[PDB]
Amino acid sequence: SDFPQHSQHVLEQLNQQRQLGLLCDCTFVVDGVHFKAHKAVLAACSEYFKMLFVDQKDVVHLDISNAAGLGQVLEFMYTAKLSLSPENVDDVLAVATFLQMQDIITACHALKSL
Amino acid sequence: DFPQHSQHVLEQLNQQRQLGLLCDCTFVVDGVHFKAHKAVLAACSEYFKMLFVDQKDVVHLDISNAAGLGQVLEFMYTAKLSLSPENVDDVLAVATFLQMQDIITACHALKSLA
Amino acid sequence: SDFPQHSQHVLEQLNQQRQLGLLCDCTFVVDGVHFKAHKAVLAACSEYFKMLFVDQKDVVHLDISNAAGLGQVLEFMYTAKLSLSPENVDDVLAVATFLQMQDIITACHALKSLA
Amino acid sequence: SDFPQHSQHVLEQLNQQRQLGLLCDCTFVVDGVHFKAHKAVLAACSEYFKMLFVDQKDVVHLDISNAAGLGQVLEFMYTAKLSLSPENVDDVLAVATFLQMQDIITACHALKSL
Repeated sequence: SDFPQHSQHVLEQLNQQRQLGLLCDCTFVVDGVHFKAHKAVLAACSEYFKMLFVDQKDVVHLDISNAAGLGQVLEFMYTAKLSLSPENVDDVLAVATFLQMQDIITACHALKSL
Repeated sequence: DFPQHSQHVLEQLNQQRQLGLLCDCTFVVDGVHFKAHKAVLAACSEYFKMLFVDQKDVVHLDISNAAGLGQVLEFMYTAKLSLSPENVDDVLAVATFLQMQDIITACHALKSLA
Repeated sequence: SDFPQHSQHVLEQLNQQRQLGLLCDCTFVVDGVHFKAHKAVLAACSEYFKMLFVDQKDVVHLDISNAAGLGQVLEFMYTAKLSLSPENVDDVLAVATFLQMQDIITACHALKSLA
Repeated sequence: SDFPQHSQHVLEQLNQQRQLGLLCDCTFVVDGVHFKAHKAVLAACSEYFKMLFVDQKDVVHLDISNAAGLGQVLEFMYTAKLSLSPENVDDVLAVATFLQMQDIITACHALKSL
């Protein structure tokens, strides 16, 4: 495979690892929900997570997290897809905002404009 | 020698957690953050013995109160704990959630005095 | 969906990270030199690593044979880039032989069979 | 229980965790052997390990590790005891040196000579 195919393969393996809860290296506990993930992927997809995990910066802003929003943010990171609904959009928007994730922010505003 | 050696190791672990060095657990609660070592917590907490076993890092956002957590963590690392009617509710909430059985039964013992 | 573009970005960032030794949980030391990598990325491409790494956190691995072969194998795992030549094939084979990566092993033998 | 006692309990638990390996967070693979430990404990007992794990300093230096020696050094860290016999004293010396640990270095020479 060349870079496109080879990269898709790696990310799908990482997504499988996450879904299975195996070969993950970080767990977030929020609102009673445990989310397993890879710090490297989170830092690849969010400047907030990059500076948190690398530079130990702005840790307390994590209390903006909610399960609905973080759930969606993680799905997006690993699959490039969201399932937004009128019910979760504001929660997702709040999380995506502090995570500085523009494509999710845009998707949230896109749904709200309907 | 193990008495002396044990003390030295724990003193160092306490310095590490105050500096936030080599800690793999972050609690965010009441706009405040605490760092700890899961393996140290697992010495007294069944919660940290059983959960997050294969995960390097934990970001925990669900602890109820900062004062009880601070005291529980302080005990883990320095062996210091004072229980009075002032703080017993704070401590018990955390010891319960974290399944630190000895601290739970010490808190219940205190809440029964006329 | 833009999963193709999205995965390329992710892997670019992962390569950047490992080059800088950021967020890496595997360190190899071989031939007077060290390499950092993410266990989860190596596990995506190698059965040995997938089976070795489960349930482990940080790994310090001191048993890799040669630096040159490992460098190329790790570069491949991140970028898909692999140049096989009579010059480097034995180094790559050695590491592929250690990590029992059969496709690379076979590729190495085919290139060695060039008479 | 007092700090001396509590310290001993904590280290005992950390040593027990090492037996199963699950709650350890660093695995060394050297000469086909896997040794599991806690980075925090290693940093507590060795100046080299501290700098390695915090500051990524002299990563290449690990090249001088061997299975016999690393095993003994790790035993010391967790139990305060060494098991030096003629066959392994040399290996333990080379490992104990670069890790900057005086006790074991002298302990080897106390048996190397007499």
